[PDB]
Amino acid sequence: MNYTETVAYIHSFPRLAKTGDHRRILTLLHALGNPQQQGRYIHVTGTNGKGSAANAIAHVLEASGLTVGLYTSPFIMRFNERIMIDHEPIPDAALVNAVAFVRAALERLQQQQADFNVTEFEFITALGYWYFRQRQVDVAVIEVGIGGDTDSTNVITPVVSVLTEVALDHQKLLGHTITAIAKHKAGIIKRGIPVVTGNLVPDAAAVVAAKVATTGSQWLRFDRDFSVPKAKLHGWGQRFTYEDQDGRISDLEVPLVGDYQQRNMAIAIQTAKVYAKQTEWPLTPQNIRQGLAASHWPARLEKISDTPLIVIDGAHNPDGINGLITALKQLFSQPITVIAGILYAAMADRLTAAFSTVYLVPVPGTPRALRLKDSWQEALAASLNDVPDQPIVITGSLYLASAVRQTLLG
Repeated sequence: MNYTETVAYIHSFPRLAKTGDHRRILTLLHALGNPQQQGRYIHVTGTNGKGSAANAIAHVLEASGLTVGLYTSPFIMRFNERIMIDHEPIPDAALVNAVAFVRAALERLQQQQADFNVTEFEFITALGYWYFRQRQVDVAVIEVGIGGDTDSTNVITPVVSVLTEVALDHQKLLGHTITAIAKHKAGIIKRGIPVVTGNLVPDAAAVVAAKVATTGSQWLRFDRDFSVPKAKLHGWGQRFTYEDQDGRISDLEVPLVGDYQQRNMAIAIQTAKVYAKQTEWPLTPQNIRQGLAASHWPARLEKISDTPLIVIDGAHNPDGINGLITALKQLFSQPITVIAGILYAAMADRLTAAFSTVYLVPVPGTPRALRLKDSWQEALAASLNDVPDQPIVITGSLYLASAVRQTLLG
């Protein structure tokens, strides 16, 4: 197979579910020489912030001299972006070989257990683990798919476990209450392994407290064991100070906007410091400083153009966009054009009652359900036609942001 067939092949996998066990992937991993049992890992989960934290954790560790594997989702530009080593997406040719290797293994198994099969995420998660072992990375930062406990990736013993925050966003798969949802995410906490969390709301904090008392794990929470005393905007990013038991690392700079990102970075820093100590590996404030100065989070309030000035964002929910109206408020004093692809009229009121011109377009790769334009392109062309010097901000969905980026940069 060529790249195309290979990727098409991965997405062909059947829709299976309900499996409190990991027997399926474990069966597969076994045939792959159990790579998940070798090497080092950092397990990251959270409702909002997991992707950001993990990306910041990797950069810091890379800047210190380690070869770091990264498994995240979703992909912005290409699929290869799901598996990166030192922030380099897996080469197409390398993906063709891995897929083929995991396929022969799969096929051998179906010759013994005729009806044996796996899901898409399980196949991808298995390939990533194998790949990371093949390339022999020092550590792999693993991002949980959803929840934790029964997640396809939760089949490792990490060096550290990260839990950014618990929210009712995935309330349809995890549970109906904070408590229920927290029980899942706590599932990635292992005996004796330290856990780093943000400042969880009371219901979730009780779940972790009780969980750790059981695994005897050291628990470092944001605003208790470490924090961000000072923080503010500095150009298209923020300048802030990190503080924990060891002290202060003042005036750090990240090219990230959004005051909530402060907690994600603090979590990344603290987490990285826990990994260094646990593996007696040296990590300096210089390593951290340079690692963050490079923590670019593509498609997340990213200025992809200067002239004309264009910005792409993945904001989604009401609260998800509520940190935006306030984020755009701080960065801009002049009139701007917002192009939103929301899915509903509930958010539309927050954007319309916030900026002068605001266009509502459809989100690509989504059916049309029952200020308007037929596509972001039409909305983009009209704006640049009427008021050329007016900055344009595109937001509403991670897929829309992803589509514009692939077009304007790709």
